[PDB]
Amino acid sequence: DVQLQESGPSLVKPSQTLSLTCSVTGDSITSDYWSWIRKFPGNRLEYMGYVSYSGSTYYNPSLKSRISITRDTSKNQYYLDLNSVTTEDTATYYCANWDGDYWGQGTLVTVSAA
Amino acid sequence: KVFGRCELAAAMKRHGLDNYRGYSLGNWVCAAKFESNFNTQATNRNTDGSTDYGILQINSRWWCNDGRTPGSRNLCNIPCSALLSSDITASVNCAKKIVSDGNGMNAWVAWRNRCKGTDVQAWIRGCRL
Amino acid sequence: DIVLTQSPATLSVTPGNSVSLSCRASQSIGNNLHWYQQKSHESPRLLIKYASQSISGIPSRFSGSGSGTDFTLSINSVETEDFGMYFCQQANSWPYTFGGGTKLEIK
Repeated sequence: DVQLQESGPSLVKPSQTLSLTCSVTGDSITSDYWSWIRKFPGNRLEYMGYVSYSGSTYYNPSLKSRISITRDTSKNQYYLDLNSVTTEDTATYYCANWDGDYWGQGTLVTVSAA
Repeated sequence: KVFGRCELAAAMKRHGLDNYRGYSLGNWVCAAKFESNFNTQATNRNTDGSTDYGILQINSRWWCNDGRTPGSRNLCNIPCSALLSSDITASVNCAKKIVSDGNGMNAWVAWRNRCKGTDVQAWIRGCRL
Repeated sequence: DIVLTQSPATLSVTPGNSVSLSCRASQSIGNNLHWYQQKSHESPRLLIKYASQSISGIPSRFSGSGSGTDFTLSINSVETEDFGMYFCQQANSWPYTFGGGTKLEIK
């Protein structure tokens, strides 16, 4: 069966690029559409974007074009890059397939000068 | 089952295709007309060994699994048989995932050749919706 | 974007009783409304897709209804395992959006 799992730094500095990895096990990433969703403090969920089978991407305009979602077939992983982060980007990040059937465990990333 | 034009337009509206991801309802009715002539049981075997199934002729190489197609990917995670029901639920669910790719409705060759660029709204006019 | 408004923000219920959660869209979205459950420290879980379609592996007590702009998620006889957050999400138009959520707690 399919399993998803996020990985990457838990603490980042303002202005840097936040990068996360989602490792998929059980099937090829070429057989689905892959997404990134995040939860801000206060139970506010935001759909960040997804990459579909053709390689086309859809990004939430709320991110002001600071986001990139890419894939690596050889490693069966897809990624999230978010440029010039601010404290407003502190949140719990999740990867999930487009259908919403498979989700990673989620990973908290805090943006702070400290 | 062979849907009537207006009958399918009403069904597709109930199934949320009116204005789904930027595509007006007429697009879907027109697509069904030229892809399967409104026949839910329509099937077409292709050269690459794949088969197009149902009212929206969904392909077995990329979208559904019929267990007889080579490089099958089953992007819709559904058996192709499910797309051959008089109930359009599964076909619509899969069609929505298909159109959510950047290629949009261009995935449907008949739609591209006979619907895109035409007055698609005409396909739902004269109907009780 | 399409705005989804959920109510009530919080709902307290005693196990055994039934509840209904509301989600209203700023514009018509047909049947393109999906329901998710989320418990603290866990990832969201899809409960209902396309307003009323059932999901394999989800308790039968969960059901969804509605179309257009008004939708509801009903739980027939709430169990302790149901306490947590509930969010609606629309995928009719990009960007996909979520409602503010409804917290279901034990009374």
